[PDB]
Amino acid sequence: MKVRASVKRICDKCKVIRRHGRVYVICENPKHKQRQG
Amino acid sequence: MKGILGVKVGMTRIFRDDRAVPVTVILAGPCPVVQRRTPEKDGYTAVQLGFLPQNPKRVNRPLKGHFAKAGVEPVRILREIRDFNPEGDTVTVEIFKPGERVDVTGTSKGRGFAGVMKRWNFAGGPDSHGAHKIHRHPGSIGNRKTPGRVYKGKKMAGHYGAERVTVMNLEVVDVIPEENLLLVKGAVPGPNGGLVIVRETKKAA
Amino acid sequence: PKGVSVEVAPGRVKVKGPKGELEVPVSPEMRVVVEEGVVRVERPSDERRHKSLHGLTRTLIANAVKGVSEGYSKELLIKGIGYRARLVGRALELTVGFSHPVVVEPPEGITFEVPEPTRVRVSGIDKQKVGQVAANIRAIRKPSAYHEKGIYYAGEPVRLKPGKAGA
Amino acid sequence: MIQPQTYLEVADNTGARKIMCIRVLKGSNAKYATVGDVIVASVKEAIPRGAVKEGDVVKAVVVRTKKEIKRPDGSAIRFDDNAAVIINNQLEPRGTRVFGPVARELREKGFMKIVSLAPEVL
RNA sequence: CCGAGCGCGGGAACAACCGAGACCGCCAGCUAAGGCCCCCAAGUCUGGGCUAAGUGGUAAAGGAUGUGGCGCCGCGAAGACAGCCAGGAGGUUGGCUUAGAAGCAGCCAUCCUUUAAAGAGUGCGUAAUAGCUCACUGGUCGAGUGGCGCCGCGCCGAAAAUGA
RNA sequence: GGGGAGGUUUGGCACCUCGAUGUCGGCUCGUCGCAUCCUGGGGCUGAAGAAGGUCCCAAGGGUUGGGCUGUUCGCCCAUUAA
RNA sequence: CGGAAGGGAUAACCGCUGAAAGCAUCUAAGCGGGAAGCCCGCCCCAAGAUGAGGCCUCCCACGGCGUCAAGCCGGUAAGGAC
Repeated sequence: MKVRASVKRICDKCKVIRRHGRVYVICENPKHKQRQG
Repeated sequence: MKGILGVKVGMTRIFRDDRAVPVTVILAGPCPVVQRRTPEKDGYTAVQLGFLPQNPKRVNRPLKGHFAKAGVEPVRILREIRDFNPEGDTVTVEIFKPGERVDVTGTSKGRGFAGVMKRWNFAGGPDSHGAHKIHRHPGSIGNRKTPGRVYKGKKMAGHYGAERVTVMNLEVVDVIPEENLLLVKGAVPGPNGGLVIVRETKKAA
Repeated sequence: PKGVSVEVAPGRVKVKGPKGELEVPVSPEMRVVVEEGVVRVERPSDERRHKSLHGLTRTLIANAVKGVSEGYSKELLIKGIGYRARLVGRALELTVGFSHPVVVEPPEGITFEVPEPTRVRVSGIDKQKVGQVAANIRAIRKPSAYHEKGIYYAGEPVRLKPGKAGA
Repeated sequence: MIQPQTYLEVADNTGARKIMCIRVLKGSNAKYATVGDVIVASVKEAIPRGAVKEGDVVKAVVVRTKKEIKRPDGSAIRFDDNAAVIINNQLEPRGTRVFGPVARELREKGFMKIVSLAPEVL
């Protein structure tokens, strides 16, 4: 579900990071990949 | 790296293997080495090559007869090849062995006034239907009020003809030492005695 | 730290040891220097970027030392089938699903080793070149995917249903 | 030299005798056609007693140019018209009886079943 | 206010956004708007914090272990947090429905027990069991730790047609 | 249910233009914007390989003829990397 | 006959060592890779690039006033224009 102005966590694999710019959303299943666009 | 001077002779479709091939012969001719060039004392990578000798009276002046080795002045000048530097000897033909592609810079037939349909390629107009006013013309140019300017670098009507251009990749077929004729593929502009030279091609990798 | 030969230089701490000679470009912003058995590591205050560079400094330099302390364990294994891997000549020659053989030549800071062409090991000294080049091996081939074939340093395969899913 | 109107002929047994090229089934904006291109021609006339009928869109293998195609071996060859056969929507011609010669043009396309039937080669 | 002040100084350039009724001269100093890095006149002034994007060059609903400062609550040198060994139980497979529904699809739903400690069970897992699990708890261990409410600045949310 | 963006469409304003601004669509000549059709790429999969669904980056180039369409929305065949 | 090929940095993105916080983390210090895209490489223009740059060589005082200041004045050189 990449890219959207809001970004959130469902499970405890999901987390937030800063790098080279905007917000980034991760998880173990990378099916939970996002960005703040 | 490599190169040689030349004049265009022929173009025929000789039968190599069993094939009709466009063959331009290039009389590279006696091209003596003269003024050698280096970055420090001059600027860049170059040597000077004199296409063919035929000027005693009608030329005068320093003569690269002073240069170090005489050799007099050619029928038409010696030239500084981009990327080239030999030993001290006359380059002609046998430096190019059978089976190599080379770049080839030509100076070619001028034309003068040239139209668009044979400069670019537009659609002229109706040879009937609409106005017979327009017949052969490019039509529109730029936009209305905005932008409004005919754009800089635009494709318009004027001159097309004698241009200095290097062509890329053509096999060297054969070579003749006794009279000095290099035999290659089929193109070369200029007159059937116009001006053209070989460089070393920039092939694969 | 017995067989160490210490030295502290500007933004880069020079160290020598039994395996190789190296340094880690840290930072001349806190002060460290040769002493006792080890070296004193002190930051001049309690900033946050500080402490970042505190654990950083400590590690960094310790990682320089881990190489000289015989830390040449650079591990590789290849779980698959037709995944031959040879120590021919001096370097890597291996097929992992591809038809064209994969060749890899070793830079300075490493030595080579191939026991049985189904698992491979490099023996070198730089935690940077360790993971950069080794993950470059995991880049020589992408792992698992649905079942299990490819290169894993020592990683693991997770299954994603093959007998259906895509319909 | 064929285009989406170039009336062309056949030399087969099957049915049709005349069609009209639609496309060239290649580089779609090429349209020009010599001995080798592929016209999806629309059928125009056939024999009132048999299979394959007037006005069905068909794919088609091309032969016989009227401006000689430039041969590799030095030469140049052409026939007395502009014509050939159909290809069907599962490859090959729906034909079986050639009338007159062909060229090795077709041979260079690698379709032999046509060429074995070919009486004279050029 | 302009019109009647597109007279003057600012606003880069813009009658009415601000300053000021011009009678004329002045190589006289004051001074309003705004200004001192410059063209352009004026402090690379003096000083203590804040910001890390070029925010300032100009956007939001909403979203965030970006940073400083205030403040609330407990675990904790009886030893916390965090990483480790260890149980992580039994009636219970709770009831029920249901092809079966075992903490776990679900709805109704609160008992206690061997205790240091286990929740009618947190997510995962099976066809439903089995199973990884975590809460619980003891240690190992060594000095802090995790959550909430608050005030500033930055971050994203942010894609157009000539060249900026 | 919220809010925003962009100014291709149809409307609102009537403010330059009624002391002549001459029009759809078609030909002609282009140039641009990327919220991107195709080719590049990458992560995701309710992605076996073959193919597809989604978002993001990415213009350097490319994008057919035709019959009834006069024609605003055509339709279809034949293609095509589109 | 050719686009490419190759390099350099980089995006979306894939990773290393790495703490702040004894766990994590591609990022906070640094490193790897990464597009037909950016620049070069590749072909054209090109010294009014008022920067007129660089190079081979040719010729050569006063030959006559301006007593200083800058020039002027004709036959010439090397050459050139018709």
